[PDB]
Amino acid sequence: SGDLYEVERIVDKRKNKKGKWEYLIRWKGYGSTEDTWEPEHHLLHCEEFIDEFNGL
Amino acid sequence: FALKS
Repeated sequence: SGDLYEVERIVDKRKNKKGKWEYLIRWKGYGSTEDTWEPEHHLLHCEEFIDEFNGL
Repeated sequence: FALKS
């Protein structure tokens, strides 16, 4: 099953082959060695992080 | 929160 973890910020972003965003996630409590690329549909109510990254 | 792969 999936595990929800708390996000600290978004570090970078890219497109998948289907034109949807994927986001490089800094996880709360962890450093840059644990960053993972996550598709947008993994994210729950993360619009503010996305706006903060695009804003910035 | 977000799912972690």
